[PDB]
Amino acid sequence: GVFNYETETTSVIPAARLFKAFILDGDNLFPKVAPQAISSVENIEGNGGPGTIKKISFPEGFPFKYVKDRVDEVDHTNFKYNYSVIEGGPIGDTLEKISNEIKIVATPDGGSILKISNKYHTKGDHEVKAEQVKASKEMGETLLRAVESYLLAHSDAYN
Ligand SMILES: C[N+](C)(CCCS(=O)(=O)[O-])Cc1ccccc1
Repeated sequence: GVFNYETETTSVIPAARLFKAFILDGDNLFPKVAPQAISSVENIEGNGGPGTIKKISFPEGFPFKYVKDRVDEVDHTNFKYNYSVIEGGPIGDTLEKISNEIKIVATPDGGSILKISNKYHTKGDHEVKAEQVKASKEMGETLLRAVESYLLAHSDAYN
């Protein structure tokens, strides 16, 4: 079955710019700005739309070695990005896939809000733990903060 988790966070960066950097240039930025969270991102197949497979490797000493993520949808208008964890890490005989949905909304102050949905699909019913969910949210925040800091510091980047 499916376990559904939703979380929200804010950014000081406008939605369009953040979407261009944090979502659309993730393969490039994550290992550059957050090397202690993501060691590399390899494009396995595809040119960046639905079905594109990427292999995300974690640094030495992390709980997991790598995950394979697949792009599900990319909406450039409404800054929505759906992707699934499809192999590696938590995926195996207890968890088939994690489907994720990220939407970035502009706020009046010039910042943005990110709305994050994570659906865990389980082999029958292997209870997804609060600690797996925390770890996921934390890694996303670490990633978001490293990118945010790079965009604050490099005003020419992603205009
Ligand atoms: C995984 N991201 C979409 C970041 C998600 C963080 S969050 O859960 O705080 O929204 C980026 C990503 C990068 C490369 C490939 C596929 C996805």
